Parts: sequence; C-alpha cells; structure tokens
Amino acid sequence: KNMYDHTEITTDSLLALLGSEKVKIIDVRSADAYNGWRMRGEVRGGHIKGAKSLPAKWLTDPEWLNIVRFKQIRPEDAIVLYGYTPEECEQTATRFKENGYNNVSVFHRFHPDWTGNDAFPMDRLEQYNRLVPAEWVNGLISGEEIPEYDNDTFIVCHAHYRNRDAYLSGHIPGATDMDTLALESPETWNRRTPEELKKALEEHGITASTTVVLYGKFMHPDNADEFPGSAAGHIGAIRLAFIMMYAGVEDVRVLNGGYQSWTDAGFAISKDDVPKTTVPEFGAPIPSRPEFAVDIDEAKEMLQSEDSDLVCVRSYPEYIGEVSGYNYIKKKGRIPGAIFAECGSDAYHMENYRNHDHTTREYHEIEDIWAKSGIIPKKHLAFYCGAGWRGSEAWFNALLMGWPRVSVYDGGWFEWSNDPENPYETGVP
Ligand SMILES: C[N+](C)(C)[C@@H](Cc1cnc[nH]1)C(=O)O
Ligand SMILES: [Cl-]
Ligand SMILES: [Cl-]
Ligand SMILES: [Mg+2]
Repeated sequence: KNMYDHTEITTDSLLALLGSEKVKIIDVRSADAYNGWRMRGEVRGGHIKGAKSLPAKWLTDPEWLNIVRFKQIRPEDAIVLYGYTPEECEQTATRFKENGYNNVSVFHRFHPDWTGNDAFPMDRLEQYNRLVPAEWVNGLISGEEIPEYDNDTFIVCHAHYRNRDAYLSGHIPGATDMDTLALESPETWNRRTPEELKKALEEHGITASTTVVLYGKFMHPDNADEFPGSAAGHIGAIRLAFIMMYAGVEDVRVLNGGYQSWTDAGFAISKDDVPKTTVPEFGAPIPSRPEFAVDIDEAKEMLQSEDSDLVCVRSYPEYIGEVSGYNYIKKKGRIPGAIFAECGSDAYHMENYRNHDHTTREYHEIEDIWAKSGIIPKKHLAFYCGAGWRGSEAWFNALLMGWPRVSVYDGGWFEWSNDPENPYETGVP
C-alpha cells in the first residue's frame, strides 16, 4: 500500500465495472460540472453513469470522512476516482487511503476520452442550466460569452428577509437586493397578488424577459433570534425563484450554493448600495405559470387523489408535534396524509437537501430517497412546509430533475393550522 502512488484503472476495465455493486465511481470535479456544466468546454457534460459526486474542494472540510460515510462509500468498496485530470484526483486518493480505504484507483481518461465518445454512458441533471456556477455569474456580469445564455438583459438579485445588512455586508458586484417581503405578504406568508407582484418586479427592474439570477447569504440562523429567517438568505433566494417563475419570469437562475460559492471562487465582493433601475412594464400577464402554486382547496383535493401527494418538507420535531418550528406559530402537528421528506434540523436549515457548502445535494441521492417514500415524477406533487420557503427549495430540486408536475402548496402548516376546523395529527406516527 502506497499512500501517495495510485493504481491507474483503464477505460476498458472501468467500462466492465459500470454495473458492479461493489465499485464506487467518484467524480471529484465541482458539483456544477457533475450536474452537467461543460466547465472545460467538453462537448458532453455530466458524470460517468452511476458516479457519485465528491468535489475535491471538500478535502478542507473537517467532516470529510463523515460526508463519505453518509454517502455509503465504504472501505470494502472498490473506489474509482476521476476528474478532468488524474492529477486532480491525487489528494482525494491519498485521503481515502489515509482513512483505511485499501482499494483505491484513479481513472485517467474521463476527459477527453470518456466525454468524447457517445458510446460511453454519462448522466446529468436534466435542467442543470437553471442552477448556475459562480464562474457563469462572473462571465454574465463581465459581459463575456457564456454557455446556456442567449439573452441580452439580466439582473443579479441578492435575496434576504428584512435584513439589508445581508446585502450591504458584501454582495456580488452590481447586484441589487430584494427583500422577500417584496413578493410575499406578512399577513398570509403567501405570494402577493398579481397586481402587487407586477409592481414589485417592475420597481426592482425585472421584466418577464429578463434573466434573473438569484442568490442569498447564509448567516448561521439561530432559533433564539426574533427572525432567524433573516440569516437563511439562500432558502429565501430559492423562494423568490419560485415566486418569480410562478409570476412569469421566463428565465430564472439560482447560483448554486449562494453567496458562499461566489467567495469560495475568489471573486471580488462589493459593498455598494446599488440603486434600482426600474422598468415600466413587466411585459406578461401574472401569473404565467399558475400551476406552480397550489392553494389549500387544491391541496385538500390532492390528499384525496391517487395520482397526487403533498410532500412535507419540515423537520422531524415539527412533524411529530414536539415544536411548531417558529416563534409565530403556536399550533403543533402535521397535515394528515402528507408524505414526510425531512428537511434538516429545523425550519431554517436544509441539511438533507444541501452539501456543507450549501450547494444542492447530489441529485441522485435526493431522487433515490424520495422514491423510497413514493415521491416520484409520475405524481402531481405539492411540496410544502411552514409557509413555503423550504417547500420551494425542495420543489426547485425536483424542477431541476425535469419532473413534469411539481408545485408548492404555498399556505403550508401556517395556513392549515390557522383554521381550527382543519384536521391534524401529532406524535410519533
Ligand atoms: C416567511 N418567513 C420569512 C416569515 C419565514 C421564512 C422561513 C425560513 N425557513 C422557514 N421559513 C421565517 O423567516 O420564518
Ligand atoms: Cl440559506
Ligand atoms: Cl405538516
Ligand atoms: Mg406561504
């Protein structure tokens, strides 16, 4: 065993192992490349079919070994690493060997050999171009040619909940801030009326034909604060992406991992308070995509329909009625008949849908876990949570997979429990 010299596996050998249950093929490129972005100009992007994502970026994470174990990558597995180059794999190969993995090989010919021949199977996140890497945003704001972009009008929007300091403390150059209160009402925590959305989008400089790039800043939400949501900026960004896509912005992108991805890439930060450039007319009837939103009467119908389900994206203490999740909800319990899809640790964290760096979790893992609960694309799914934020992030993950009938039930537990006639469950199921 040599911690620093790694066996090469040939293309022929790896081809013969694609179906092996005992082989784990590990893509150490960025998660955005794994999803399908052609980050080196390859003609076919994505990953080797069956490969898992383990970005070499994560080697500096003190919890690296726990990430690997949670991915079910075990020492008895044969580990095959690849990246754009075998040199990109060397540190990861050594890290596996230092932690008791004795069967570790490096595949040298993923690019250009594997990517370049159409008989070598690859996979990709179907709608990966909605989930953009920092390098794409940098090219956009620099006026440079970038893939998956044919527009001439864009805006980069920094989302926050009543927390302008989230933006003023550091933001992507030229970006403007959007408080989530611009597009959702504090009375209902639902999306605002069409007339309000039209005015708010126009005042923020957004037309239906503007490419809107949304991101937020994660600032370590604390349940002891009056407004922990003010620190969950990137959930808020995906919430606004949902409302904008519902409203009719044709081209909405989300920066994968939010602000952390921008600074991790080494790009310059701005603290300017950028004034808005208003536009006079949104340019499309609102809402253009009403099917993206489900309200309570439709949600009740979906609970009675075989081809439909509500998907509860809340924490386990919320689900069993231990806590409400919120300092503004007193009632505790759950909507009867929903399928549980645990979000993470509480209302302000999405650990089960994210990596430690806040990029979206490897989509195969989300897909496979969902399938175990019957959360599958042949259904009409309405994702929901307390009041729509976490549900929007789950919804966006399904949208990225190309699922054809996914919605957010906007009202969530807030609306449901606000009517004392609605039934609810509590306790361990
Ligand atoms: C709808 N507001 C903005 C009031 C929510 C947003 C939210 C974040 N994670 C769950 N919900 C809140 O901050 O509690
Ligand atoms: Cl966040
Ligand atoms: Cl619930
Ligand atoms: Mg709501």
